[PDB]
Amino acid sequence: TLSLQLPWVEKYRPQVLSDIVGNKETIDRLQQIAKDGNMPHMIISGMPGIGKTTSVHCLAHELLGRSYADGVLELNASDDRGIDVVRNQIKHFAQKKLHLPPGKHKIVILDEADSMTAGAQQALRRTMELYSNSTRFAFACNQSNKIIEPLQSRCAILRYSKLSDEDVLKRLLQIIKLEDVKYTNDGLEAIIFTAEGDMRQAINNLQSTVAGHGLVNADNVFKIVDSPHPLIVKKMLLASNLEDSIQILRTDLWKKGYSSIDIVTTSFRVTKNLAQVKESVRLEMIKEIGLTHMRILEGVGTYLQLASMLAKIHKLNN
Amino acid sequence: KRSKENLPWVEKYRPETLDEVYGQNEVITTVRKFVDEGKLPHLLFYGPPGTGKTSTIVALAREIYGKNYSNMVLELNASDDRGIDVVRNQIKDFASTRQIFSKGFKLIILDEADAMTNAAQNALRRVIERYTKNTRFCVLANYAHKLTPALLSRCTRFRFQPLPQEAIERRIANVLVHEKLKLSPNAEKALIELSNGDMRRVLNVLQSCKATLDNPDEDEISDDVIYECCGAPRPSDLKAVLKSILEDDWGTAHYTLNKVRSAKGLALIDLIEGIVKILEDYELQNEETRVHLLTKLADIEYSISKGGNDQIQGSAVIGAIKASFENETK
Amino acid sequence: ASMLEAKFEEASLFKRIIDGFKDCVQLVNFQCKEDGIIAQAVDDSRVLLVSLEIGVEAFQEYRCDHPVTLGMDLTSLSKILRCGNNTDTLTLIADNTPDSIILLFEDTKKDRIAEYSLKLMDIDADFLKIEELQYDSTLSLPSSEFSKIVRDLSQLSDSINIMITKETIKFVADGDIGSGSVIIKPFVDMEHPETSIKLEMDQPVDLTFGAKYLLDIIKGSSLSDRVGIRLSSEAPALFQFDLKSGFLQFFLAPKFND
Amino acid sequence: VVREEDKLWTVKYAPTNLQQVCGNKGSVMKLKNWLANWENSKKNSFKHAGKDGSGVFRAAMLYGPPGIGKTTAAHLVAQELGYDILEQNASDVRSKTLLNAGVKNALDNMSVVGYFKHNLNGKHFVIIMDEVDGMSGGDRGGVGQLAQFCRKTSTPLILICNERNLPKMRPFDRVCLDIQFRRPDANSIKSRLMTIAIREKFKLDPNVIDRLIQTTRGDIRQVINLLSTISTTTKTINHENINEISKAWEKNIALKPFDIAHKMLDGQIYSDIGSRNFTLNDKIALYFDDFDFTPLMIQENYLSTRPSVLKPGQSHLEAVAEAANCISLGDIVEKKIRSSEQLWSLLPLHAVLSSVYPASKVAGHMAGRINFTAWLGQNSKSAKYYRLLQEIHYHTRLGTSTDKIGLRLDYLPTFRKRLLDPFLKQGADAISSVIEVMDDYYLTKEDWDSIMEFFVGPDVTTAIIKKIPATVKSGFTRKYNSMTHPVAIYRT
Amino acid sequence: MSLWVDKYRPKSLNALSHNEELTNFLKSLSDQPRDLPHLLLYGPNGTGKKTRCMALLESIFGPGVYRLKIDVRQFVTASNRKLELNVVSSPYHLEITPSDMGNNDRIVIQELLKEVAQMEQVDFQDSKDGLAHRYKCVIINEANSLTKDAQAALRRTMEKYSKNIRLIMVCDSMSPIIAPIKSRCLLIRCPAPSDSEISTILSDVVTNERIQLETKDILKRIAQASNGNLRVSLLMLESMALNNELALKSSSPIIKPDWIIVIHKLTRKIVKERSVNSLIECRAVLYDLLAHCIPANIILKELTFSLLDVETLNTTNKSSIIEYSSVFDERLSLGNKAIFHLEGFIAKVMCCLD
DNA sequence: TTTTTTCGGGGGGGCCCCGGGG
DNA sequence: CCCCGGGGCCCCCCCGGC
Ligand SMILES: Nc1ncnc2c1ncn2[C@@H]1O[C@H](COP(=O)(O)OP(=O)(O)OP(O)(O)=S)[C@@H](O)[C@H]1O
Ligand SMILES: Nc1ncnc2c1ncn2[C@@H]1O[C@H](COP(=O)(O)OP(=O)(O)OP(O)(O)=S)[C@@H](O)[C@H]1O
Ligand SMILES: Nc1ncnc2c1ncn2[C@@H]1O[C@H](COP(=O)(O)OP(=O)(O)OP(O)(O)=S)[C@@H](O)[C@H]1O
Ligand SMILES: Nc1nc2c(ncn2[C@@H]2O[C@H](COP(=O)(O)OP(=O)(O)O)[C@@H](O)[C@H]2O)c(=O)[nH]1
Ligand SMILES: [Mg+2]
Ligand SMILES: [Mg+2]
Ligand SMILES: [Mg+2]
Repeated sequence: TLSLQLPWVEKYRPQVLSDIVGNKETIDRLQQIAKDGNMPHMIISGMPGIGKTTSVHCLAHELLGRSYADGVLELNASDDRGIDVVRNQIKHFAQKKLHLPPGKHKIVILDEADSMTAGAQQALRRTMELYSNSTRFAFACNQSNKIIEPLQSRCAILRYSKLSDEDVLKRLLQIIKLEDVKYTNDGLEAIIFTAEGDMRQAINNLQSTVAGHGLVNADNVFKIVDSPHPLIVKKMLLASNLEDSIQILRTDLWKKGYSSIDIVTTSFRVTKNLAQVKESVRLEMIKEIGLTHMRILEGVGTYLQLASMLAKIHKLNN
Repeated sequence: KRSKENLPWVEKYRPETLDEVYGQNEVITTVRKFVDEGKLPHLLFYGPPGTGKTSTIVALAREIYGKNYSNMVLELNASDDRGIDVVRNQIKDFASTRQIFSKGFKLIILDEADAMTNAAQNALRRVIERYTKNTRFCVLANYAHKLTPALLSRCTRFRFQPLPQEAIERRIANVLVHEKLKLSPNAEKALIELSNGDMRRVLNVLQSCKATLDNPDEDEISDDVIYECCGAPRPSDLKAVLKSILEDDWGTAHYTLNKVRSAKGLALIDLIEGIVKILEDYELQNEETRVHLLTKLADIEYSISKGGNDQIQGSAVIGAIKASFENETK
Repeated sequence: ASMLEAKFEEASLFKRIIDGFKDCVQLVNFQCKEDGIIAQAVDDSRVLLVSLEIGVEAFQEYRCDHPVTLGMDLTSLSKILRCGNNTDTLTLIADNTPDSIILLFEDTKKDRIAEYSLKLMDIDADFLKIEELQYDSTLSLPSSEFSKIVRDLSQLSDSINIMITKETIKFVADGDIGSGSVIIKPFVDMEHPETSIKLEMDQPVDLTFGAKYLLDIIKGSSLSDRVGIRLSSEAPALFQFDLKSGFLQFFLAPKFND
Repeated sequence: VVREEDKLWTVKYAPTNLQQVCGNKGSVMKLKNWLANWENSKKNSFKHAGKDGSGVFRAAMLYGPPGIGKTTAAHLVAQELGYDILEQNASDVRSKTLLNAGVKNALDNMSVVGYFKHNLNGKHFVIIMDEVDGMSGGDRGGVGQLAQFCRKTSTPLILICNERNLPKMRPFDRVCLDIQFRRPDANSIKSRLMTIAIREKFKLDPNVIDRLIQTTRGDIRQVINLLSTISTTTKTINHENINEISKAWEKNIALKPFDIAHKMLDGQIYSDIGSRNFTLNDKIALYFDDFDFTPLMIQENYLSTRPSVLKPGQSHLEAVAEAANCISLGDIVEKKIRSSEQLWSLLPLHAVLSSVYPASKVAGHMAGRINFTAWLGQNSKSAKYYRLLQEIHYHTRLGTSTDKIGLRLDYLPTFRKRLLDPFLKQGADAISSVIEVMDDYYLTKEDWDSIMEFFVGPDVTTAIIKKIPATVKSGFTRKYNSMTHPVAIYRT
Repeated sequence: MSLWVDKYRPKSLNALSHNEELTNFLKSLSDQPRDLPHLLLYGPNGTGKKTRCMALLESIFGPGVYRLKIDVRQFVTASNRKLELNVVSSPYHLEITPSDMGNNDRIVIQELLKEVAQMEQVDFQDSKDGLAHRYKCVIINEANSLTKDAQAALRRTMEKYSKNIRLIMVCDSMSPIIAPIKSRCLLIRCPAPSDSEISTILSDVVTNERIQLETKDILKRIAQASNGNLRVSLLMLESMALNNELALKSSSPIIKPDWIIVIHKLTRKIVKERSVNSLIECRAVLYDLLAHCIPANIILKELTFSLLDVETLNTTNKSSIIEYSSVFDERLSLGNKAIFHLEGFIAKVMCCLD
């Protein structure tokens, strides 16, 4: 079949700021800016799939109305954003003459700005300062640290947080009512639990479950979305008896096709974020995990190495 | 490239249609359902080597486009340059342009995407998002830790399990029928045991076993043929070595290990691995025994991986097992 | 020097033919048979299809016993062809189960022989039938004017939109610095029937194409004084340059309208 | 044409006069005095230093943290004295070729715009090269060209940067008059903040201003931006929203090496409650703030603390030994990372082995001042001496039978007794004999001097050589220079 | 004049005066040099390995092997980094020390040696048998310092072009040599000379140089202090003669190197004071030693053996010291920053002593 | 209160030289 | 026959985890 069904993440992409769930204070501030005007230079940072690009695009659209095509310059990682681009194309756009309503300005949307080089960011400083009377800059990124401090000083920082389960449930129920999707409470709970606050992941998983099995229940959802292996690793590391940990390693991870490198990296991350355990014990476990990781990187990616790592961790925890 | 019979069995038996992919019924059924109703999302296939990821995606491409799929899909792998410039130009042009031949959607297959740099993966995000209406992406991977979270968020994940026993048996039966070969039940059991869920290993070992027979038309492949061609220890050898280590004195154990190894020129690594597999089923009273066994045997394996003195390593294995089991008494 | 022997009386014609599409594709399969040589290639981005045909009237002599497929890298072939003078005949030579192709430049007046060998490559490409389509609009215009228009519009944007309407052909480009639009109308001059612009329209069309691909395509203007453009909605655009015996065709897919 | 209500406050309330700039009054006055006396120094060829000592520098270098007002101060001082400004920034191309083409021709050229506009100094150029820190590159980046121009220029030159303590700024070590801009005090900025709040018609508590200034870390521009964004919706900045505003606008600033070392070696963060507040992830991120120097600082400063995390029965020395062992393991991991395999995925592990774990084993209160790593200079010195040893060894290859290490450990102590001791004992009469030895091994006077520096401990030759009478050394030099000598490596 | 260690160096196999069995074996090797395999001479430093290699070359080819010249070769890395290599060459053999290029030594193996290996000899160098010599000898000094990648590159170069070149490698120890290289070479042990042989050589030098000697016991003491190192013994004899106006007395003390004295002082300080401040001063001393081209491994070995010679320490302390020395010598082998490992070793020793 | 090693990738400055126009 | 535009190498400089 040569036909394609439009993904719901695109079919139901919010078109106004009112349709964005979560981060109520930030969305309210953006709505106030849009209604009033005089948008300042801004940087929006957050985790994947929470509504940063959506928020920026909605703000630009509602601010510029019919002048969106002429007054918005969008550049992302898929485009060229080198020093030459910043020095010529962005500067030309900033210097461009364009009559706008009394309190509107041209907008440069640098999406995924954390991937820009230091030279381009340095070049942007004087362009931002000189033409602030007609152009304003909006950055969207996952890691705000990558933005050089001089740019951060000129921008307003609007940090986004993970969406709560309530907002995810609300959006999922809205989409279900729109699409007439048969569902059960356990299915939605499983979808939300596996999404981990990522709206895009939740919507994609729901659509995949509906396409593959129709009924959105726990069984079908788990048949589509696998159990997060980080939780399996956390269970493995916190097991009381070494036999239980070895059984988990052999049955839930090794026989499921997970590579040793993935297992060791996940173990390192989970041990790092294991606040329940004392810091010194975590440091010892991290040392052992690093030894095993180096051994695996040298090419000995066997199950015996992982079993030995588990045994050493068990000895440490005793 | 004269005929298909001049190819290695791994390539000669590559599945051509989804119906020939075995051991992945869940994934195959789900993807076939997606394709039938035109509801194909962006796909990620994560799995260990030789499970059928590339075969499955190529078969899906054939199912969608037909015999001329090669000119209707954009396939890139680790052997090709997939830098940020390639993503910006070639992938972007393919994703934003109509098909030359047909009027259907466009498929991009990034095989071995875990070898792609972070910059290219980041550049792919907006390409994937912007052209979803007419383009789909398929990513294939063995190591998920090399994939950026942004890319993972945009794809629906399917895990290719290690091939179950039954799929391997059925594929072996097909190969035996095609090649006019006889396989004994014990030989099949040993082949499946040594495969570890990888079809390529099964096919290579079977081809070697066929080459090892004097008269393949009537001669049958037995477990002895498998062990000889693969040069692997027999279960009896492992059991005898373990019994000598656990029940005899140092001199007798050393002599038994040396004699067993020299009888067929076995490798110490294979003996260590087989003994570890055997010991994994033992019911041990004290956990310290298992801890010491695992740690010392892992150390010996790591040392062997870098070379060293074989005799000292074998004596180390014997001593480690003896010392570890000394703790079971009390 | 037994199976395939094809002599170009002028060695520059083959060089021009190769140069017409060497920047579009790299690996090309040449199929040589009794009635001449054919070739089909697809760009790496799979957006452009190049189809070359040369009949036996284009050779001083031509002999092929059985069909032969020669896989070549166009960069190496262009390098070899650049080593021949314009006053030398060029013979292509190939044998049974060939691993190489021999290019022999002969200058009888100076009695100069220059023989080169190019190793063949194994290309798994099956000639895909370019099924004929009843195009909505078909026009023909001098190649030089089309090249000039394409080059001028490529300076403004990376996409060029062609609109065919009753008695009008429009090329439009929109970019960061500005926009441009060139409008032409069918015009016939009996005094000089080489500057004429001919159009036959059945349904108006509007299609956008990448500027880089058009820039690559216009490089075939050195082969013919005229270019024929066939456009139809829901089908690739065909750009044809006619040779003495054969032709060079470019099938370019339009950009998705979204 | 542009309505004043559509302008950013940072533009609306920009300092229009030198007396309107808050803070760094001393640096502004120093710059004013230096630029006002540039002509006087020029008449003296920049030789006679003045009362302030700013008479030997023909170019000023203003540096400080972001947002203090360096650019505005430089521009205003330029205009007040009547000069014409030729300003460049990272938005322009400033490579070797472009620098040699555009700005090189203006360092001694009259200003046509200055001529047409018309003070006695309005026809001259004050070149202001802003954002020099952004001039990415080495020799071709133009940084070296600007350093050279700071040595040769007929008109005043001003360079503005942020991080002067950067390797790329080394060529400017001593070429310019340094001028520091520091985080302005809260009192200086409070008046302007109150004025802006009054004009913008929103409630601002005077006390809250101090917390706001602390949040921005002395960044006036960021303070005004925060004020604008807060007043957008919340016009009542009371004491019930101080925490929320401060936490929403807390700039993420990468700590500097000394600050990283001080924070990592503090014992509070390694306590139960401190660890709960400052987690292990936070410590790893602190390492990642500067992963090239953090391990070096930890190694330098892990023996100069009073621990507060010692275990019952553990002494300071045992904790130090454990930290040293983990530092060695981290060094091995670092070698693994920077190899042909490029195993950068082990970077987090290194963070734990090189910095976090050893610091946690000796964390406490600093028993002094955080010192910069001494390993870099020692490594450079070792490389220099190894190059000298290689040169000496390959000069003496034809006569000796040994490797360079064998030459250092065995031959040189005996060479000393034939090269230096006879001078100390016989005096001038030891000249010829010494040269004879120098001839048998193809030794040059430079080789003699280099050899005389390798010795350590009780055989250091510094004072001994310095004590030789000048006549003996002069005779040695003259006799060496007045004769032909053999050559070993006669490259052609 | 030239130092007595260099002036009296033997120039032929028949001129050797110690380890007669090794001389006979080398003469057997040189009897039919046409099929001579690649050689790897391993032994303690300062024993006469290079002298014996040169003597063997002279026996195979002739005295002309001692006419040595020095040339300079250029190399370019992937980053267009220009590197200089000093090559000691003879009409019959070449000498190279690839460790001088550090991690770039591979290049020397990949380009220089290969270039010599691919080039067939076309010089009519008539030999004793009457037929011209066929292969060109290449000596690799400090072969134990080669990186593993360079050693790997050496393998097929040795195997393929054996007819054109033959390799002679010299090493203090074979532990850093990879197994494939040892498999490809004929291993030759070079034992250190006995005390009697060292005394005989020293007495010969004394009588040749007309040095006043009170008794022959001074030569025995020098040989004992040299610990079997002949170069060290000869240089020490020359230094003592210079310090005593070419008149050695029975009470003349043994002269020790400056770095040895510094290491002994450090050992005494470590044994006396065991604290963090002492550790900081020890770090300063270690930095001073390392800055002046004292290898880290030499420092570790000397420190360990000096500590083991202390008379106050008991058996447990010495056992702990040697265990820590082994561990940290491995760490140095696998590390980059030597000061880190040396400081760790000193801290562990300080903890153990308390 | 100052300043190091390696591949591979990516970026950015600098020519070089073929082609095409006048 | 000579000058100018713009493709292609060549060289050097900086990053690298979550
Ligand atoms: N707050 C949200 N409300 C409604 N839909 C959302 C929201 N966030 C994400 N989505 C949905 O998921 C899709 C993707 O959202 P995005 O705005 O692209 O997330 P993102 O923050 O830009 O992810 P990254 O950082 O670029 S990987 C949207 O089209 C929406 O359909
Ligand atoms: N499910 C399968 N069914 C039948 N044969 C299989 C199957 N999986 C692998 N094989 C066989 O092994 C060969 C390789 O299969 P692939 O599809 O290439 O596995 P793969 O997972 O893509 O390998 P990687 O990830 O590149 S290491 C096929 O040609 C088949 O002959
Ligand atoms: N001392 C100051 N007094 C008053 N306003 C200041 C001061 N410093 C900065 N500002 C405000 O912030 C805006 C920018 O000041 P700048 O002169 O650009 O500081 P800067 O130190 O040069 O910033 P960098 O180093 O280029 S990031 C001014 O227009 C003022 O509105
Ligand atoms: N008289 C005499 N001196 C020797 C002999 N072998 C070595 N030597 C001396 O010992 C010095 C050092 O020997 P060397 O070849 O450098 O030892 P290596 O470091 O192991 O290569 C040489 O300069 C010789 O003078 C020998 O056989 N007889
Ligand atoms: Mg986004
Ligand atoms: Mg595959
Ligand atoms: Mg500034």
